[PDB]
Amino acid sequence: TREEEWLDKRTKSQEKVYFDQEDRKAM
Amino acid sequence: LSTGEASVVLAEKIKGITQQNDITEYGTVISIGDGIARVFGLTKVQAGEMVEFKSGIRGMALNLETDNVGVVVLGNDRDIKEGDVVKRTGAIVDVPIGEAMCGRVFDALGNPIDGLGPLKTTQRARVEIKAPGIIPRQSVRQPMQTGIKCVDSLVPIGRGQRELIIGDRQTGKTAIAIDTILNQKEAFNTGDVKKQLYCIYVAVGQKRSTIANLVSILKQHDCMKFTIVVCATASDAAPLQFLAPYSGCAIGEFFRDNGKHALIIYDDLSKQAVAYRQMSLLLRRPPGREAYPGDVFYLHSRLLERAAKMNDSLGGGSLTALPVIETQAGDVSAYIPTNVISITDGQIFLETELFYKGIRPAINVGLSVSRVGSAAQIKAMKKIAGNLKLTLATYRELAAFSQFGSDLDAKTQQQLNTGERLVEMLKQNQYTPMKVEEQVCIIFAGVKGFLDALVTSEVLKFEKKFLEHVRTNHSALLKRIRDSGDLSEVDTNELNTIIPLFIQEGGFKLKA
Amino acid sequence: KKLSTGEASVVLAEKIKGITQQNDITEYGTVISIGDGIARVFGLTKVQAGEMVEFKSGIR
Amino acid sequence: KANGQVSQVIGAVVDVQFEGELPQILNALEVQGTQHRLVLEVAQHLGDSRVRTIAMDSTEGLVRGQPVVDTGLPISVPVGPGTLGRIMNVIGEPIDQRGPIKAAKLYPIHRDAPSFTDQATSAEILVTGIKVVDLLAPYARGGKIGLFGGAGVGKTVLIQELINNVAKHHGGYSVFAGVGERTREGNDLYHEMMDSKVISVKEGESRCALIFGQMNEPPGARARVGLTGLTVAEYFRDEEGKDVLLFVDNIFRFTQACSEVSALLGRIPSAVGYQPTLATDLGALQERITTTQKGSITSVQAIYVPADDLTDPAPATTFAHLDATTVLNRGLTELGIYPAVDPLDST
Amino acid sequence: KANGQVSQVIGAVVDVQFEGELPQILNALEVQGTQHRLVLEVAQHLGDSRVRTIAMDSTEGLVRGQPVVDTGLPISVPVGPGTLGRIMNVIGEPIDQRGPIKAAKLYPIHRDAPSFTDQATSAEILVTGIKVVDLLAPYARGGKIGLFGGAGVGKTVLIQELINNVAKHHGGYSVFAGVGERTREGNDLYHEMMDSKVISVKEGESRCALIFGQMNEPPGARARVGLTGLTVAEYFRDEEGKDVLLFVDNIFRFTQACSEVSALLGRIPSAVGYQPTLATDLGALQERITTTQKGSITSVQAIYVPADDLTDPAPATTFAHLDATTVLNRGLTELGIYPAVDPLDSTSRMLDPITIGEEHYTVARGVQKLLQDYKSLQDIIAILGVDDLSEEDKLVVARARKVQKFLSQPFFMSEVFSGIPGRFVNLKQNIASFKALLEGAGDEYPESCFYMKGDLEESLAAGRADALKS
Amino acid sequence: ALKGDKKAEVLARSLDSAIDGLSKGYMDYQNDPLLPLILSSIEANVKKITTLSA
Amino acid sequence: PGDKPPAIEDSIHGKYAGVLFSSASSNKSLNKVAEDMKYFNQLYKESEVFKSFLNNVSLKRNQQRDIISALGKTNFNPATNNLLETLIENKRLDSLPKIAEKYMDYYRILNKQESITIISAQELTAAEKQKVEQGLKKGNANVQFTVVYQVDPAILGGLQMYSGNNFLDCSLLSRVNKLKTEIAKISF
Amino acid sequence: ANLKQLKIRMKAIGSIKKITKAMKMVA
Ligand SMILES: Nc1ncnc2c1ncn2[C@@H]1O[C@H](COP(=O)(O)OP(=O)(O)OP(=O)(O)O)[C@@H](O)[C@H]1O
Ligand SMILES: Nc1ncnc2c1ncn2[C@@H]1O[C@H](COP(=O)(O)OP(=O)(O)O)[C@@H](O)[C@H]1O
Ligand SMILES: Nc1ncnc2c1ncn2[C@@H]1O[C@H](COP(=O)(O)OP(=O)(O)O)[C@@H](O)[C@H]1O
Ligand SMILES: [Mg+2]
Ligand SMILES: [Mg+2]
Ligand SMILES: [Mg+2]
Repeated sequence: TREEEWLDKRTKSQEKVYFDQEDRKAM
Repeated sequence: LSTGEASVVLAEKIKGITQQNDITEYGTVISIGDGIARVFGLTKVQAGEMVEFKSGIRGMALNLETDNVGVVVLGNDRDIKEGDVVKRTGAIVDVPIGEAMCGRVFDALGNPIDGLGPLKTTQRARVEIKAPGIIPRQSVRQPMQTGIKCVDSLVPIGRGQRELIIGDRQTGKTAIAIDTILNQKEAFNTGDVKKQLYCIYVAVGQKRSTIANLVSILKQHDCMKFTIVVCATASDAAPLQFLAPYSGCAIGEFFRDNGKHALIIYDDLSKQAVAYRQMSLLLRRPPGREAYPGDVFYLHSRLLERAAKMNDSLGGGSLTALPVIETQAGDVSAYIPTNVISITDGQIFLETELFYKGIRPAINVGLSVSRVGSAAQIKAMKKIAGNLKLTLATYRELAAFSQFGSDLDAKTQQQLNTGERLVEMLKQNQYTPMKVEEQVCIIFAGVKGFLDALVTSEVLKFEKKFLEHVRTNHSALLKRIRDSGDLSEVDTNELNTIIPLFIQEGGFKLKA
Repeated sequence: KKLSTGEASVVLAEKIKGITQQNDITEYGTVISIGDGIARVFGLTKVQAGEMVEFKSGIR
Repeated sequence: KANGQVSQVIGAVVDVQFEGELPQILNALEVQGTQHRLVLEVAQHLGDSRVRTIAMDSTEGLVRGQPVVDTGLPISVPVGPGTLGRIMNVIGEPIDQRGPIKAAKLYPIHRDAPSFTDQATSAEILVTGIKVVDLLAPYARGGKIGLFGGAGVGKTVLIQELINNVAKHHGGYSVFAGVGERTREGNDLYHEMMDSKVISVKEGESRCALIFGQMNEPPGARARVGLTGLTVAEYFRDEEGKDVLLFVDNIFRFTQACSEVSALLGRIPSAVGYQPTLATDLGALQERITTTQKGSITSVQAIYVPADDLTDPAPATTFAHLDATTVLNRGLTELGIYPAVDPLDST
Repeated sequence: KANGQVSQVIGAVVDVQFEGELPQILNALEVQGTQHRLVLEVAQHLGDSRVRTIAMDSTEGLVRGQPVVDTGLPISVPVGPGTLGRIMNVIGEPIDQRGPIKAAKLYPIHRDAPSFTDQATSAEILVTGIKVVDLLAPYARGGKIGLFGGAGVGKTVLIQELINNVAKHHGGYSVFAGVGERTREGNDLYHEMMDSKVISVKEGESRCALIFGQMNEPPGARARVGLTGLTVAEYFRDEEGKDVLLFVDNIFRFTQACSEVSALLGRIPSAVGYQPTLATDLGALQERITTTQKGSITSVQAIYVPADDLTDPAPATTFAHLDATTVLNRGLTELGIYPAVDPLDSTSRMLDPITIGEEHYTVARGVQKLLQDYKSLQDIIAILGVDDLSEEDKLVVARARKVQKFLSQPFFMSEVFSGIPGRFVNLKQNIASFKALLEGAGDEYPESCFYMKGDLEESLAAGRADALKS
Repeated sequence: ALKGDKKAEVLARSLDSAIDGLSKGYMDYQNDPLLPLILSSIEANVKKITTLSA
Repeated sequence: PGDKPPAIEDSIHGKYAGVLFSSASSNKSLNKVAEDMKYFNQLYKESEVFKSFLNNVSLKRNQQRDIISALGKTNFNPATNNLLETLIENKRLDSLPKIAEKYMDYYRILNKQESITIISAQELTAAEKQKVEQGLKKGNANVQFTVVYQVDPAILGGLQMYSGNNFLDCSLLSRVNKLKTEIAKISF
Repeated sequence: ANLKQLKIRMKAIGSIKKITKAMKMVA
């Protein structure tokens, strides 16, 4: 029973995917 | 040596036996209960001094009061009665040490319980002795191979540090300790004294049936020849459970001061705190938080702080400690676990969820850490270990997006799959230690991404088949990695070329 | 009971001797124990609660 | 000779003043001049010829200074084939109104645990018929089993099922020990055992012994009733040598009983009020329940989780001594799943 | 001639029976007949010519009736340049095996703090080379500095960097008091200072003192060894107007050690088992560590947070005495950022627009507000994601991540772990670097380059290098 | 030796060696008959085995 | 002897016994108080009514003083009279017997005479015992002592002496065990 | 039962309910 970890992982996961694509365009 | 010459020396030795007896003060017990004996008189007695009762059982004088003396019964206190005689021996608690200790099973006091025969030893060291200073120590720069892939790769343990095996009940805490002892057996067979590691297992508050099963496994694998087992069962009095850790620790100092390498494994210390708490409460001492004594922190600190890497001036010996801690419900915020974590260098967190999800050894790499770091790993390991940590770090992040789904970038799918290969790679069965050189090859194929080709369910078996294929055909490669301890460029090209080749050779599910 | 802090050796010794000399028990007291910044003074009768007292050295 | 005299009576703890030759610890003392004979086990020597003891029966009616006789030996209960099919008391007295028990010898309930040399593995699975149990946490005959559960979760019903599936078909003898439970189950179990033909009045039958320490007994009785039944089991293990099924009802009462009397004995409370000797006292009782070269004892022990707090010291320390574990969850019962076994907690 | 004698021995507490002329409290008593020199500190007068003391060495081997000598003064330790570059014991014994310590005189470890009229407080920026520190929580030369960190968070390695960056090239002397920590770290630091030439065997050199109260020492010694190190710094302060750098290791062990014996001393346990005199015992030490007219002391003391619970009484009371605060967060370590300095919790008394330049104060708050806003977005981003956010919020999250990652700085002490050589960042380059990011100078380049960099220019150069590489 | 069959001298010698210790501050078994008795048996086996290297 | 009792203790009975011994031994007298306290011990155990009086705690101070005066105002050392008055003021009359006994212990420690007990399995012949006296005498040769005999040991032909608080083992049983253990640890 | 953990999980559910309630308004 750990929902705080669920939100934390969701935050890091989605942010990484979003900015990972932006890193390509930035380069 | 001729048989006649040895017999004469044997007879001459029996001739030279001295026995002197001096006046020893004795006192009467004012009261006796729960293993605590209040003694009248018996003055000029030293703290912690050994005393013997009428029946023949020993005792330790801990509380020296102006009125009486508080003594703890080191055994069964049924025969003790009011007014009985208590004779002081005049020597602090000690235990026998030497090489004959290997291959036997002793108790907290040091008596062998195997039933084979009496202990043939002449050296006895004090149980509690001041730890080494700052100068005698030395930087830890030698690896202590445990045989586990995840441990030897992510959490390297160097000879002379202190690693904490922390977890909940039935989380594989004992499984890790057994795998380490089994791995050191190979180094013992080969004539490499610089890598021999004597194993010491301290059992505190454990059912004898479990310890019996433990010893049988060692004999089964022939790993008991270099193992020492100290037993402090639940039926044993609390002082025995309190001294067994320090008792076995003194046995390790023998190999330490003699330039040798010894590995001591302290079982759950929470049981020691209960025995130490019980011993303190029955002495009418003021209790602290959670009913434990105030100096409970000094207990584990004094015990673990002795493990160190002696400098070359004293022989270069080392003593490695692997204390274990059992958590109630995975709560590491408790008092005892918090203290032990701050005392040791690194700690291995075991998770119950990972255990049931097939991740065995259930190791949480996110929290585990080691102060020595790459300073202990070999050249061929540091290079591959660094990239392994980064890859696993990203995989834990993308774990959430897997549920999100609905889309997956080309690279994310690779990183997601690549990490899955490593997790499936680090898994290891029970009683199956792996050689350091073999791990380098398998761990290498994982980070490079070759495991992404075959299906995950076939990665575990691929490990076995790959290693066997290497040992037979590619034997010179393993020798170079072992002797030199470095992964040269020539080995990389050869290894980098056979790993994709072998996957195509063997019959596997190539469809990712 | 266990013991009474007022049963010091100095005070009990005076009783056994039989000499009824307290050296102006009123307005004066003798320190019996000192610990953690709190010193218990025997005697010193007629002292009001929360009242200032002067020690031998001079501190209040 | 009545060398002892009641010094003070405090609940279940009674002190006795002797003139000389104090009894050893754990020795049994009998008070004189009181119906329903009271047995007192020596626990501590307070000094000045005063010894502190625990009462097995209600202490109401005792008078300070009443004489006390010293038996010189610990509580000795009858053991042998006579106890088979017979209900005994914490002090070995029969409470089934069946007559005197025919026992060859009387063994003391206080004995040291088997040594390290006399130990056997006996790694053989025990098929109980329950799929959830045999799948996740399969029981092995000759090993220790532990049933953890809260108030009204299915511990008793689970014990009854095992007795119906295992005890009946079992070949060797059996021993049932109840510690701090409702007497109704003891009566229903006894009559149910007779109806099933598992036990009968005819000599040579009833390969099972019954022991009861129901709640009606005061403190000290529920803490030593287990030793009484356990001694009956050790006899069959060593002397008879055949397999034994030692059914032990909720044992938390034992540890609780010690805590109920520890405060009276002058012991400092533990973290959450328990006695400081919980580990040692429980260990001496647990180390004796083990399989050896003479015989095997498959023990099914129930553990009551106080307030459903598995982190409590009493149940937590019990896990280390158990081989097979079956933790019962109340959440499953609410859903209607029976047996409410937690597969992720049943190790 | 010994007047006292041992009467009671339980654990680390030892009682002495005196015949006359009882020793004052805090006095040092010498027990005769012990294999090692044992010193007892008078703590309480129990009456009947009885005194309760705490043992500095292991009480094993003592005997009731053993004669005890009264020194007539508290524990006196050698002071002066002779202690520079040498390890010393709680009672002044040299445990470095380099011989006896030469001291012009002996000062007591117990003394009254300086008066209020002669406080002479002053604020002066201390360029420690760490950009995250010099920006958000600037340090003041001569003021206390607190490093709040949990178990295995990186506070020990951070102290080593401050020494490597601050201790060296310092005109004045430095003192290092390590209490309660493991001895392994002590040997490493000793060898480190020797290799780094901070300490040497040649006399007239080694402008740095080392004091160790590691775990191997028993209770009582770990609670007073800290006072020994302070006395050395006080000597270098009063006798010479030289700035002293006091590097104190984890101090929670001090309050912890007192609680280990507080029970046996007779005190009633506190809410969390600590001694009732926690505030007073800590206040007597903090008040003594301060700048005065004679000299100044820049004390860098670390506070161990057990179980990452900042509400514990011990650290809670310490916040009131500290000038600069550095709270370490465990979440950052999981992300890989080092030093894991919590930007929001960490504060500095020097963080005032009047004290420091307005530009420095502006850039500081600009980063704090940026990170605070990004934290609130984490909630909605978890369910909806960054895509569902507005263009305004996207830029906030974008720059916030780049600034957060840019805070990470590799130091020399972390090379063995990471493998990248340490780097030093100036205050001017630090403020200018973050000021540009707040304006969007680096919003174009990827956030990957703004990680473990010293200056913004280094990040831009790495960005261009990655382009030509692909 | 603990049994009969000429055990008298063993006890008689033990008494003599006992009073010697009592009269002195400590007790040493220089005159105990157990040690020479054991050595005699051991020396017999040594002589028996010590015949020649062959 | 320096008005310092043999030992110092914080116990209730120990505290009063020490102060009395020191105060008594201070001026001139120690035996006078010893006989006084000994009288209370004999009367405390012989007269039942006297025992209930001391144990009685609900009695008033003024009432206790009157009954004590009725017992006797003379033949008791002033230290004893002042001791009783102190107990009545501190309600410590119930602890009177323990104080009396404890006081005698200290006085018995000052006594030079000591009892030596010899433990032997075989019966000690008249001629043999005579030799034992010369050994014990020559051992000390500076203090008179009384010898006591007790023969019920488990050892055989062994001698074990108990002299007040010292123990010296001359038993043959100790010799047997020592050799059997060393012969086992030969480690040939 | 480790109040620190429970209070954190309560905070998480509070935010979820908040964001969950807000999404309904936009819905
Ligand atoms: N790596 C593993 N691989 C396969 N099986 C395992 C592994 N680890 C544990 N098991 C199984 O878990 C059970 C024992 O677990 P283990 O004793 O190793 O953990 P533990 O923490 O020491 O338990 P406890 O705290 O009760 O002593 C056994 O059933 C074992 O087969
Ligand atoms: N700058 C760093 N960068 C990355 N990892 C680090 C860094 N510093 C420490 N680690 C890790 O921190 C651990 C040491 O923690 P430590 O500073 O000793 O905490 P504590 O002060 O409580 O002892 C080491 O395992 C080390 O690998
Ligand atoms: N196998 C079962 N199947 C369905 N219902 C059950 C089952 N076992 C118990 N119930 C219900 O659970 C309740 C509690 O079971 P019980 O064993 O008596 O708990 P306790 O340990 O407190 O005695 C029973 O009264 C019974 O009504
Ligand atoms: Mg285990
Ligand atoms: Mg039930
Ligand atoms: Mg640290």
